[PDB]
Amino acid sequence: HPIIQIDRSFMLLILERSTRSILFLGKVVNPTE
Amino acid sequence: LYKMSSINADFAFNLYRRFTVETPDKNIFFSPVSISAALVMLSFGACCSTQTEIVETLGFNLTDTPMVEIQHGFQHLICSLNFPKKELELQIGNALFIGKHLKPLAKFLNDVKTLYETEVFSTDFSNISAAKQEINSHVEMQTKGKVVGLIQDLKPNTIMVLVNYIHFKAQWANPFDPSKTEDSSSFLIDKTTTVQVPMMHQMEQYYHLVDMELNCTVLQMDYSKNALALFVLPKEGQMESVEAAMSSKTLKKWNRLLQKGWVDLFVPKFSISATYDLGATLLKMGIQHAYSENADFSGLTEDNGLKLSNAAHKAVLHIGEKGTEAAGAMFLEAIPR
Ligand SMILES: COc1ccc2c(c1)c(CC(=O)O)c(C)n2C(=O)c1ccc(Cl)cc1
Ligand SMILES: [Ca+2]
Ligand SMILES: [Ca+2]
Ligand SMILES: [Cl-]
Ligand SMILES: [Cl-]
Ligand code: NA
Ligand code: NA
Repeated sequence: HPIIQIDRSFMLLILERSTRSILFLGKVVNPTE
Repeated sequence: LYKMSSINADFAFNLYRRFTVETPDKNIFFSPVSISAALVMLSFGACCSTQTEIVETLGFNLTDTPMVEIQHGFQHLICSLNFPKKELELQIGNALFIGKHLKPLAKFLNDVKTLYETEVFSTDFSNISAAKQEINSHVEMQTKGKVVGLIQDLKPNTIMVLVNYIHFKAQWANPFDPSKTEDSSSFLIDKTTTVQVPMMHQMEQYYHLVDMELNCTVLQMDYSKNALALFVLPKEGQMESVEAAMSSKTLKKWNRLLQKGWVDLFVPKFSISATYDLGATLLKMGIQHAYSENADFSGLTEDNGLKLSNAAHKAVLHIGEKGTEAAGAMFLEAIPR
């Protein structure tokens, strides 16, 4: 099965279904900042 | 609401890209709905070009979506987001701290309270330090303790503050087993440097894609009800190109393409926070008359005697094995015109 390793910079979206809204948006460069 | 979806998403990504310029190669985290919702509230009290600038800055075209439809749509958004759903904590609302001597219009106060989830507090801004503390503690309460110290400084001539808050807490549809979390695993922060983070691990069926155009992996993780997370992992060296591509169009393409199948998934457990001073950014984006000596907030107070002076946002995020908690708040400050 394919591996997905989130071990470098990534963008994140948190979405709500009923309104199709972006609740939060970001980029994680350093998760321990 | 569907049209509002694409427009609000594209505002989110345009503001995101402003932040990648202001704080380059740094963590970014914000609630675009919180910022959009605050500014639309402010626009309910605005008239003529002051009003049109705000909604045009938010991405609306007044030929396609007239001002009253924008207003209606955001009122419907805020209602829907707050409608109770089992296994999801999601609150979004607003507070208006209004100077004890201002003369707000019955219409504006009735609009915000009844149709926009707003609490109204008569505030004595002659005690600025006490008002700042009051406002920060209210936001801290409304965010379940998560957004502390929203307002670092208030201008001494402040006469009104508008705050929007959002709080979200949800469980993963497929939680991680903490016995499979690796206590210290490497996360690459730049080409030659790693940091140690706890790395969660699960092999599960997830919707996922490799975008063959944008050179990135996209991984969908659902919350148990009414919400999902998207993780966008660019190929090495490709973050800027992915950032430039992100749009409503991209999201609609992913919505079609993602396919559910087995994935051996590693995700960090972590917390981050971010703060933004938005006054100058919003001016650059097109909100100009609101700051001016000729601001038109005729719909807000009898004497139209206020202008916007400052704007700021703070947002926080935690991801772990059970799910996600996130919160945000947006502050708009006004002074005598
Ligand atoms: C797999 O990629 C996506 C992308 C966006 C999505 C979704 C899934 C789902 C979940 C789903 O539809 O299955 C929702 C609810 N999304 C949105 O909120 C959304 C927001 C703005 C726009 Cl412009 C388009 C869609
Ligand atoms: Ca949105
Ligand atoms: Ca599982
Ligand atoms: Cl959206
Ligand atoms: Cl949004
Ligand atoms: Na007045
Ligand atoms: Na008071």
